Amino acid sequence: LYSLRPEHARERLQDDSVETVTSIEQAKVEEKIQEVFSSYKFNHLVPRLVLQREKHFHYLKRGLRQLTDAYECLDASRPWLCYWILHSLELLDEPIPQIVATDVCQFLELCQSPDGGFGGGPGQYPHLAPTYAAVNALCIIGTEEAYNVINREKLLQYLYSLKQPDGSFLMHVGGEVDVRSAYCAASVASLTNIITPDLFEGTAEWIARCQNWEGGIGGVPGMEAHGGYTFCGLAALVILKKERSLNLKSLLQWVTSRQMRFEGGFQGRCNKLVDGCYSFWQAGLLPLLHRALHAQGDPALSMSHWMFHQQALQEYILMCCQCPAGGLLDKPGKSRDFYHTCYCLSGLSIAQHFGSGAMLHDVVMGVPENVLQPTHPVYNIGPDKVIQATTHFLQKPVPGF
Amino acid sequence: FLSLDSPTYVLYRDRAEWADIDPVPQNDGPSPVVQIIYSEKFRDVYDYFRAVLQRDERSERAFKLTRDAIELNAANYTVWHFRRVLLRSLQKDLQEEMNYITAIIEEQPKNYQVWHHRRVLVEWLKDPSQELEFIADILNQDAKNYHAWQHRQWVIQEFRLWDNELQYVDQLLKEDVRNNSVWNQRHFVISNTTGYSDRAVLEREVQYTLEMIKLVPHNESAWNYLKGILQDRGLSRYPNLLNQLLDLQPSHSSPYLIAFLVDIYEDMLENQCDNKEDILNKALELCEILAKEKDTIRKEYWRYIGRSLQSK
Ligand SMILES: Cn1cncc1C[C@H](NCc1ccc(C#N)cc1)C(=O)N1CCC(C#N)=C(c2cccc3ccccc23)C1
Ligand SMILES: CC(C)CCC[C@@H](C)CCCC(C)C[C@@H](O)P(=O)(O)O
Ligand SMILES: [Zn+2]
Repeated sequence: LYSLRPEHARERLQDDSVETVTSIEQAKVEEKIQEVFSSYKFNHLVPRLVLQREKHFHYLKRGLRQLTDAYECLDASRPWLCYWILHSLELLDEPIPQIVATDVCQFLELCQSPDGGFGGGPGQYPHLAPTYAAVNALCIIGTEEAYNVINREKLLQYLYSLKQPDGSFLMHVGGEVDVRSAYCAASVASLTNIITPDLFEGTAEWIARCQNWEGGIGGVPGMEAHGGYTFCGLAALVILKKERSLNLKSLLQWVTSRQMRFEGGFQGRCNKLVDGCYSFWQAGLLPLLHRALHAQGDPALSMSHWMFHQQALQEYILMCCQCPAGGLLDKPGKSRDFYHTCYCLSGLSIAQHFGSGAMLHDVVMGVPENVLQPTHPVYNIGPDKVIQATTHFLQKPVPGF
Repeated sequence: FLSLDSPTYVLYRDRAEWADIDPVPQNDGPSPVVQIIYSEKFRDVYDYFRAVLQRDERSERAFKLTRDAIELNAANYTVWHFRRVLLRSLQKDLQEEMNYITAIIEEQPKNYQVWHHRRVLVEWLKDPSQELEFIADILNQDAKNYHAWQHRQWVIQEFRLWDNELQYVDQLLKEDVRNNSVWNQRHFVISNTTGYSDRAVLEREVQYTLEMIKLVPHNESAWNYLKGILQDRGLSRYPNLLNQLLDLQPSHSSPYLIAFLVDIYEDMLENQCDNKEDILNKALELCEILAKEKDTIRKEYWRYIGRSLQSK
């Protein structure tokens, strides 16, 4: 394993003897991770990376039905719980019962607002985060019924209701503004085919203002480059077919710098710590950046791998981010939840599967049963569900008015 | 009026001043999914919220209840919305509300609704007078709260409060020179006040940054900053650069020195230079060292820079 090797131990943190609150914390994670790595040596077994797929399936399978009061804090993010669960199952190639899928469809219908969009639960004001989630969920199911839950004529109204003169959108009426709104709108509008000619007017330009001196993208112009926001920005531009509104060179140097030499996983910001959910928000930016670069006819691009260590990211996740009882997590010690479960898995899948036209170099770490179904680097739903959804809505006219 | 934590806290259903109203329960449908098992307390406050809201009862008791609903789930943006409506309608003392949101943010500094709510109040009041001091207190508990820095940039931008922020940045950079949020803030500030075109400023900056590098050579932020402030004019338009950096090869080396040199070389090539053939050889060797020995986590990127360095 790349990680359990002896030279990899030189990838340890160089403190410069000038220790700050950052060195300290980084060094702390490194030791907890080293332990995991050396887990094998100390116990005298041969290393066998395996994805506790059944344990994870039973966790997910239960949460799709009910959660403890510990989830009272995500009581306004219910369509998200459907999406995270229904996507983890989707990647674990697990089943979505023709009855459960319906309930999900029926529940989301209760979340949907008469003004268009979706709320965090029955009766909540529509918000773009839950809307993005609900739409992705409905597409993962992908049936006349699910698709039919989505009110396209109302969704455009809503999208237009949040639209800002400078190109940005609010997340909800009277709500905040940051790149998530741009990606959320772009993802749902494109999939459901409601993109009019002036819907995203000036949106690519605002998103490009979020790109700062680091090569990365921030929440709003002027802010620090952040992985979750950079994924929102890049993916939003890919949708709008305007990746080029950015300096892709520096964005590439920035994202690639986010992978932790010693841990293998990614960090959300320069000088922060590794975190399993970033296995998708940050690593997902390379496939996006492959297309982009190859699109402008780039020759130096690989035909088998992404511009990040696919091996190291799979070791990090498999070894360090898996919960014995099921579910995945931030890093060792952290508690398990459906968000990290959905994103550690999405990242594993990104790391295991490459593409480049007709090239297909999958890399599956450990037990070959560890390979996951594929996921689309823009929507983060199975590439087949994406294709199936867009075309189905494509036979509907854009709500012209 | 009555704490959710008070030992003598009573359910709304058990309340005398809340008997005219009928608690509207959540409708998750005959066959629930991702259904939360709320506590009797959580369900009680919210069944009452659904009702007051559903009635659009814009009352003082409704106001005091959003408070409990917010404490049970501060991330409930719908309740936060109805509360702002009550703030306008009931014509509430906003400064008094500034104090409320101040305490709530201290409790959940990573919540999106609380920061936004605070921004709305400051706008309503057109008063940024407490902001930099409040933010600094939050950044004192977590020097990298994204929401805190973002809110901060808004207060500075909107109210044009730029004068003492660079002094602040310097303070925090003294506390943790690896604080990328501060390096970013320093850029935000300078680039919006004087800019980096001013030779004296540019020099002062590169000097200071070459210092932090020749002090904590493996601290990436200083490197991405120095590169950031110069790369926007051409690293190759700075002859002395390659040298001073080359001087740090054995005294302050990290794969950052090597990567920066690979970046200079790239630009001395874009701009065409004598010895370019050797330059390209030196640069590709560095790309192989970084790729094979010096920084293998990104061997895919480093060999790709080797291959692009071929075509262009
Ligand atoms: C400490 N930590 C480590 N990883 C994440 C966090 C905290 C927090 N996540 C909130 C959260 C916790 C559990 C579940 C479940 N099940 C779901 C969400 C976090 O860091 N953020 C802050 C900013 C942010 C944003 N934007 C988050 C986010 C991103 C995408 C979708 C979301 C949907 C609902 C709530 C939060 C998010 C998460
Ligand atoms: C489509 C989406 C809603 C994407 C969200 C992506 C994110 C994970 C965004 C994270 C937001 C921020 C600012 C988080 C910070 O509090 P931190 O970096 O500490 O986690
Ligand atoms: Zn995380």
